[PDB]
Amino acid sequence: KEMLAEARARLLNTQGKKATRKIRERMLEESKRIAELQKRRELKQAGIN
RNA sequence: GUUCGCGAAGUAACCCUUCGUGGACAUUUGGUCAAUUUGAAACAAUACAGAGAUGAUCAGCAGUUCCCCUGCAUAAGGAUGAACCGUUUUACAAAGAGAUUU
Ligand SMILES: [K+]
Ligand SMILES: [K+]
Ligand SMILES: [K+]
Repeated sequence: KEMLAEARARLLNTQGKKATRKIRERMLEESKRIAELQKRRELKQAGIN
């Protein structure tokens, strides 16, 4: 059963380290983007452009 | 300033001496640039993380780029120097059938 689980995991992978890091980096860049807009919106609502 | 010529004063008169006066000689430097904050050097420092093809550890050599750095360099080195990894819709037609409408 563990052999099958490990086989399914290794059979799934298709991208190397650089592409995988680019995926996580794009997700982090998006979360940073939304945090930036949240702070900017709070400031704007307070009349601070 | 010098020198050539002329007026004059001084001297008995020259030499010489002074005041005046004409000519000759010599003739336009330098800045793309002002002297600390506001016309632009960078490293470093603090933190986190710890290198592609892999199950794992790695040698690499390239290509593309409106990224270059070190080097005298057309050599070599810089993680295979780095970035590369995402997003993807129409030259759109033909034949036929069963339902919709006057
Ligand atoms: K490492
Ligand atoms: K390598
Ligand atoms: K190399």
